[PDB]
Amino acid sequence: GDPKRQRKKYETPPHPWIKERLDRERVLMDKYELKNKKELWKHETQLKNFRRRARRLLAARGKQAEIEREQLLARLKRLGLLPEDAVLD
Amino acid sequence: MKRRPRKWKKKGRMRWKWIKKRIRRLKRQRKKERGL
Amino acid sequence: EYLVPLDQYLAAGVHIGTQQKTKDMKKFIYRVRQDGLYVLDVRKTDERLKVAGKFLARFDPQSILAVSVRLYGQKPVKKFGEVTGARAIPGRFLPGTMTNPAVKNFFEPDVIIITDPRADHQAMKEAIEIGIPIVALVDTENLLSYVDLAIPTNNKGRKALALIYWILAREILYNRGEISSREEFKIPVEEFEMKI
Amino acid sequence: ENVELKFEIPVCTSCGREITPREHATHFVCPNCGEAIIWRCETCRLLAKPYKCPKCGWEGP
Amino acid sequence: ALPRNVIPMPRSRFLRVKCIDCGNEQIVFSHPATRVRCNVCGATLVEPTGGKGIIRAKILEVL
Amino acid sequence: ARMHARKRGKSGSKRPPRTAPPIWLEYTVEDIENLVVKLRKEGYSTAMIGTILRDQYGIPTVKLFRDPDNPNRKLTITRILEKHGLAPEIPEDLMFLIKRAVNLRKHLEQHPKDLHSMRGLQLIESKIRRLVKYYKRKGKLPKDWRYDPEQA
Amino acid sequence: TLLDPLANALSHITNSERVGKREVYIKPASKLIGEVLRVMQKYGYIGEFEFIDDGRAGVYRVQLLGKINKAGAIKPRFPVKARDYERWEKRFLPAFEFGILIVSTSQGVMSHKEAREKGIGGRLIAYVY
Amino acid sequence: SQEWKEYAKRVLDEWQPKTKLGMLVKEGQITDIHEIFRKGYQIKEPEIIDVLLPEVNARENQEILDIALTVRMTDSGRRVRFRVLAAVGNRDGYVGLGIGHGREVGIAIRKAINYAKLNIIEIKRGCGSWECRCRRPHSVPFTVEGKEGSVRVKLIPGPRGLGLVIGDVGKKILRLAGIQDVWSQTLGETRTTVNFAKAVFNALYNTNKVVVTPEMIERYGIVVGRAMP
RNA sequence: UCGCCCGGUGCCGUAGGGAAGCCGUUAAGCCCGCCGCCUGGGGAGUACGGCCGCAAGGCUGAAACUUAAAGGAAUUGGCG
RNA sequence: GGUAAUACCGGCGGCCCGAGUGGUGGCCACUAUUAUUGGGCCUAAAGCGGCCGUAGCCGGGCCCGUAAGUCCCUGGCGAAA
Ligand SMILES: [Mg+2]
Ligand SMILES: [Mg+2]
Ligand SMILES: [Mg+2]
Ligand SMILES: [Mg+2]
Ligand SMILES: [Zn+2]
Ligand SMILES: [Zn+2]
Ligand SMILES: [Zn+2]
Ligand SMILES: [Zn+2]
Repeated sequence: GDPKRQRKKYETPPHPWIKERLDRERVLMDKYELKNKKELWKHETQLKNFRRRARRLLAARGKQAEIEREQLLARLKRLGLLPEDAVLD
Repeated sequence: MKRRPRKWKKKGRMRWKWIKKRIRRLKRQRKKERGL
Repeated sequence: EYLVPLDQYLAAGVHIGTQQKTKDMKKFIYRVRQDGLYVLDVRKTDERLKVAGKFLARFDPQSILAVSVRLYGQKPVKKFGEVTGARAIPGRFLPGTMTNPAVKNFFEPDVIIITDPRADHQAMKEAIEIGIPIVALVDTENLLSYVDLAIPTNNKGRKALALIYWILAREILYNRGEISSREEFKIPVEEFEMKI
Repeated sequence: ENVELKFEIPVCTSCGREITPREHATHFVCPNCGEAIIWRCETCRLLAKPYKCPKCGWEGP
Repeated sequence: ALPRNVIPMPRSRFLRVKCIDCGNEQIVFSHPATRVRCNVCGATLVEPTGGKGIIRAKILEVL
Repeated sequence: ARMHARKRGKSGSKRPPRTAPPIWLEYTVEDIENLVVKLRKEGYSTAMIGTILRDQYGIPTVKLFRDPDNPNRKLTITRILEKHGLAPEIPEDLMFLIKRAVNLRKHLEQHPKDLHSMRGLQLIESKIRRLVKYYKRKGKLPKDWRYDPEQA
Repeated sequence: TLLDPLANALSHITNSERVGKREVYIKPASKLIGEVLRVMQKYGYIGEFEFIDDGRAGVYRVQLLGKINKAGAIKPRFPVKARDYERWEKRFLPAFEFGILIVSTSQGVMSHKEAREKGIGGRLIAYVY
Repeated sequence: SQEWKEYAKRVLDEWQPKTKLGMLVKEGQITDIHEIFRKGYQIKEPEIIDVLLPEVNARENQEILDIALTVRMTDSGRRVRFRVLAAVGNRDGYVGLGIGHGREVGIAIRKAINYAKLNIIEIKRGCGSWECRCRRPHSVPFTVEGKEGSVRVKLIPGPRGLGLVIGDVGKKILRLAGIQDVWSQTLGETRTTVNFAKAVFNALYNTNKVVVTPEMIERYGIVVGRAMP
C-alpha cells in the first residue's frame, strides 16, 4: 500500500461562520494576544485528546488499562493542570 | 408489454391505449422493411 | 338493610333493564327473561345506595352537581337540589361551564352526579378534564368508563327516577346530623316525580 | 435544597405505577370508610379496573 | 377462573343404560357414531343423529 | 390452516388428562386383546375398531393400559395386531389415499372435460407422495417401491 | 406454523402487561421457558409461577406486577466472548446497568452480570428491562 | 436572587383569582411550584406561574423559536396571519412550549409567550452514560424518545463536557430545561420546526414514564424539578 | 322466539399505528419465518441479442443524451 | 437587471482566514439515497393473475448418549517499519 504521511496536529471548525462561536473565540484572542486562529485550535485539540482518553479508561477494565489510567493522572498533574489529590473524574 | 400504471394518468399527455397502438406500428415497419 | 321494602323497589321498576348487555355490567345483571330482556340485581342497588349516601355527606353542600338532559329525570333533579344544599342543572348542559372562565355560569364542583352517561356525555367529558370523582346511575347498557362509583338502576322510566333520588336525598340527611331517625323525613315521594 | 424527602410522588392504588404531571387522574377519600385516599391513573379509569381500600375491603367502582 | 382454553374438558358422558326386552345392563356413549345394539338380544339402544344420540332404554347412572 | 385450502376449522376431540383406567371399567387386558382381534376378522379398519369399542363395549381409549410384554410403551391397536400377525401390509393412511385415487381415475376417463375434478386428483397424488417420502425415510416401505398409477 | 415457543411467551408477556393485566398463561411450556422465568423472578419482574399439567406439554400461570417496560427475544442467538459484553449492552438496554441480558452459558441460564463474575460466555437468548 | 421576588409580591396583591387553584395560591395553601402537578388540576391563569416560578419571565429564560406568516385566499385578496413558536423555562427543571397567532408580530409573540406558561411540565435529569459515570443532574438519565407529525427523535446520555450535539433548535429547548450534554438520532423531516420542536418536548415529557426501582436513583442521580437551586 | 360455543360474511368503535384519507381479533397493531419486487422525472418498455408462437404477438431488457422538479393526502377561494 | 439596483461595474467603509488564499477534476462523510446493526411495497417507485412442488433457508414436548458448532485455560505462530 502507501507509506506514512505526516499529519496535522490540529482541527478546524465544522462550519466556518457560526456567530455564537466567532463571538466566543474573539474574546480569547484579545485576552491572551495569540497571533492567528490556528494557534488557538491547537490548544483545543490538546485538551480534547485528554478528554477522549479519560472516557476510554473510564469504561475499561483489565490489567494494563489500569497502568494506562494512572499515567494520565501523573502527567496531567506534572503539567500543573490538576492538584495532588485529584481522582480521574 | 410490461407497462406501468403511472402513464394512464392523462394529466399532461395523450392517452396510452393510443400510444401503444402507435409504437406497435413502428415495431412492425422496422421488421418488414429489412429487419432481417 | 333494605332502605325500602322489596315490594317497593319492584313496584317502581328499579330492576327492569334493556335488551342490550355489556361485559362491564356483567356483575349487576341477574338473569335473562325468555323475552330477551335483562334483569338487574336489587340487593346491589341497595348496598350501593348506602355507600353513595355516606360518601356524598362528606362534601360542603354547595359544591355538588346533579345533571339530567332527559325529560323524566328533571323534576327529581330540582327537588333533590332543593332538599339538600346541592346545585342542579336540568335541561341542556351548555359547554364551557367548567372550562370557560369567560362565561357568566362558571362553577367548579367537587363531585358530579350523572343520571345517564350516554345522554349526559358533555358533562362527563368536562368532568374528566378537571379531575373530580364521578357518581353515575348505570343501566344494563352503559359502560363504566371513567365512572368512580356506580349505582345499577333503571335510569329511564319516570317512576324509578323519583324513587332513587328520594332515597339518596334522605340518606344524605341522615349522615350529616340533620335528622335523628330515618322515619323523620316527612316528604311524600310523589313530590319528586314529574306529573303526567 | 434541604432534601429531607422534599416530596414524594403518588402511585395508583391498583397497579402501583406513579402518575405523570399532566394526566387525567383523580383522588378521593375511601367511600364506606373515610380513612384512606385512593388514586386512579388515567388508564385504569378508562378501562374500568377494580380497586380496593387498603384498610377495609370495599371493592371496585 | 381456570378458563376452558387451558385444560379442555369434554361435554359428553358414559351412561349405564339398561335394556328393555332383555334386562341386560351395559355402558354406552352419549354421542355415538354407530348403531348401538344390545350384546345378547340385538335390539338397538342408541341412534346416531348429528350431535347427540337419542337413546331408547332406561338409564341408571351418568358415571 | 388446512393444507391446500386455507380455512381454519377447529372441530376435533378433547380428552381429559388421565393416567390410570377408570374405576367403573371391568374389562381386563386379555379380555380386551381378544376383543381387538375378534373384530379385525370381521373386516374392520384400525380406526373403526376403536369407535366400536368406545360406543358399544364402553371402553374408553385403549391407550390407558401398559404393554404387557414391555413397561416402556403403552398399548395401541396396531401394536396388538402385530402381536398376532394381523397388522396391514402397508400403512392404511397410504392405502385409503391410494384406493380413493383409482376410481376417480376411471371416472376421469369417460368425462375428460371435467376439469374441476382433475384438480382434486393432482392434490390427492401430492398427498400420496408427501407420505411416501416420509415412509421411505423411516424404513416402513422398501426403497424399490414407487407410486405408478397405471397399475391397480 | 410454530417455530419458537419462547418468543411467543415473551411477546405475550409484554403485550399483556401493557394493557394492565395481572395474569397470563404461557401455553406451550418448555423447561427453557421455566428457566428464563426463574431469572426474571430473582430480579423482581414477575410474581410467582406454577406448572399445571394438562396431558399435552403443560401450561404456566404467572402473575404480573406491572414492573417491566419491555421484554423480547434476541433471536439469531449470537455467541459472546467473556470480555465483549458492553458491545451488546449498548445495543439493547438504555443505560449502563439498566436491566438484564439473559445468556445461555455452559453452566445453565443466567444474566450477564453473573457471567462476568465467573468470566464465561455463551449464546444470548433474550433480554428484559 | 431578589429582583424576581418583589415581582411575586407585586403580582400577588392586585390579582383577583377566578378559578380554584388561583384561590388556593392566593390564600397561602399552595406555596411551591412542585405541588400543582400530579393531581389532575387545570391551569387556566398565567398568574399561577408568575407567582410560583417568577423568573420564567426574565428575557433570558424566554425564546422565540420561529416566526412564520401564512395566508388564506378570498375574492378580495390574501388574508395574512402570523405564527410564532415560543418556549419558556427556568434552567432548573421546568419547561413549556406554546404557539399563539395574530395579525401582527407583536400580538403573536405575546400570545406565544402567554400560552407557553400554561403548557408547562417538569422533568427528570441524571447521568446514564457508559463513559461518564458521575452522579450529577447534567444530562438525560436514560434513553428516551418522542414523536410528532413525521419526525422521530431519540436522545442518548453523554459524558460531562461534551456539548449538546443535536440540531439547531433542540439546543434552545434542551438548555431551558437544564440539560447540558446529550447525543441524538433523528428520522423524518426535521425542517418543519413545529413538529421537530414538539418531538423534543414529547421526549422530555416521556422522561417520567419509565418504571424505576429505588436503587437506580442512587446510581444515576435522578432529580425531579429543582435540584438544589 | 331467546341465550351460549365453533367456523364464514358486514358495520360503529377503544389501545396503538399513519403524511393524512383512514385501518382497528377478517389490522395497514406487537412479535417469530420464507420467497418476489423498488431506488428523481423523461429517453423506454424503446434499440441490439436469445427463447417460444401458424401469424397477430408474449417473455427477458440497456445506454448516449436531456431536465429541477415529477408524484401523494388534505385546506381557502374562483368557477361549472 | 425594463431610467429610483443593499444582488452587475467602479470609489469609500466592513467581515473571514493569513505566508497564503481562490478555480476545475476524484474518493469518503452528508445519505436510514444500499439499510447485518438499520429503509420501503392500499392511495406516492414497488406483491408474480391464481395454485401445486424439487434444491435451499426456517422447524413442537420429554428422557439417555457423543462432543462437530460454541465457551473458558494453556504450548507453537501471524518480520521490521
Ligand atoms: Mg425509502
Ligand atoms: Mg403504484
Ligand atoms: Mg427443540
Ligand atoms: Mg509487527
Ligand atoms: Zn393505575
Ligand atoms: Zn376502605
Ligand atoms: Zn337387550
Ligand atoms: Zn455525568
